[PDB]
Amino acid sequence: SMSRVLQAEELHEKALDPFLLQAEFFEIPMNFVDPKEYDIPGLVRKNRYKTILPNPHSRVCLTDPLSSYINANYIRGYGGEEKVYIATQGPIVSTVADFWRMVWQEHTPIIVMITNCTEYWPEEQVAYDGVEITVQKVIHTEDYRLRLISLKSGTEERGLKHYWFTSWPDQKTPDRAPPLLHLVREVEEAAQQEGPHCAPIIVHCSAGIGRTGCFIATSICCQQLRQEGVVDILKTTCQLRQDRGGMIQTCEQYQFVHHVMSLYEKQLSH
Ligand SMILES: *CC(=O)c1ccc(OCC(=O)O)cc1
Ligand SMILES: *CC(=O)c1ccc(OCC(=O)O)cc1
Repeated sequence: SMSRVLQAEELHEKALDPFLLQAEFFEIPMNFVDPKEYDIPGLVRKNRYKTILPNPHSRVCLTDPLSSYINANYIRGYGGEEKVYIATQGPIVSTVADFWRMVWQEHTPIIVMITNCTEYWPEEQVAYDGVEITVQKVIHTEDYRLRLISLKSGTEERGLKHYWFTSWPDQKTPDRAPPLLHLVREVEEAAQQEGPHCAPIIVHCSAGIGRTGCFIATSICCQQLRQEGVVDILKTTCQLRQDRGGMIQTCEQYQFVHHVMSLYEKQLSH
């Protein structure tokens, strides 16, 4: 268990010191899973990447070893709260139906898709394994497109909000931080609007670890900064790695979370 509690001054300077950031980052274990933990035949058709697999203790199981598998993990939130997010790979043609089965099974109210990563949402309507997916409205904003979706399976109807973030930067410099911070804030407000014990929020792009981990880590540290007046990005990254191997994949991503939190701290202090 690693930790470096940052007050405001050290946060601003830490985000701008790439040598210390890479020294710190590359001491965090990736906690990847041994591929021989999943010896099911035909399971490789359900993974985008051979070596990015779900840690077994936190794996989401659907309800046949193959039929119940999805490359997805429950992720703890701020203060260790269980099941605040699900981190998952972007669906492939072979798993689009499993993905929607997961959304239904978990009562997921919000999906966050992080692009600058797949194609699984319908033009108007589509159905998968008993659940009907209807896009009622599309809201275009500067930083994301929000789709208000209805899920129908039998007599039950549910709402769902799908956030498609389009401003993921190639160069992770501080000028590119505001859109991500805005997405984080809009999603956490939507989640509060669901009321007590919000069901898990699904986050993905391609492998479900890099951009995904940046988004979740920022979300966690925003609550930390508001409640405690500090941020601990190292401890947060360590908690995320225990839940799913590889969360926050690159040092550039690690620095980007520091840039976002440095921005948010300035905003809060005015
Ligand atoms: C700090 C960190 O990234 C970390 C600490 C401990 C750990 O092992 C937990 C396990 O599931 O065995 C993984 C990652
Ligand atoms: C965290 C890390 O390893 C890193 C961050 C930024 C950086 O500069 C980019 C460049 O190409 O100069 C190098 C390494």
